[PDB]
Amino acid sequence: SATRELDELMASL
Amino acid sequence: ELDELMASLS
Amino acid sequence: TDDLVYLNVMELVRAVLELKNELSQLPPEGYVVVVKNVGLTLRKLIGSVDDLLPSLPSSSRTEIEGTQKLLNKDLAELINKMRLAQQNAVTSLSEECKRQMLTASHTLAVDAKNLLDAVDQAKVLANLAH
Repeated sequence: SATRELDELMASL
Repeated sequence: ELDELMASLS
Repeated sequence: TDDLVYLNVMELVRAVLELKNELSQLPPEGYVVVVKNVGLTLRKLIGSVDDLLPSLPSSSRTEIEGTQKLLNKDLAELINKMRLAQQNAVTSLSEECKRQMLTASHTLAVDAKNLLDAVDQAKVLANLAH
């Protein structure tokens, strides 16, 4: 789970 | 070694 | 030692300290890469934690996922401060925006630490129930 909302957070970069 | 880096923060 | 969670927590605090003394040496465009780093070492941390979760009391896993969500949030705030420091380079709000960026990353590290304690402490209450 946790990674998911993070990778999403990451994309915006 | 974490406590070391930990204080380096400040 | 053999504790990965501990290590990534240390890698990540390292990544935070680098960032600290390297905005000084970097141009606005580069701030993206450094945060990208902090983000990536963080994913490694959050990942190796996500691996432990199965083997331990749900009573922990609540508060643990709490500090995890907390970190993602912490990153987001760092990212936003970074965006603001880019746009505001070459304006009087340049320095303040950078100051904010550092604080965002600072508490990011702090919460990484608290993640560790929550894990160490939950690892224990696990071992003694068993």
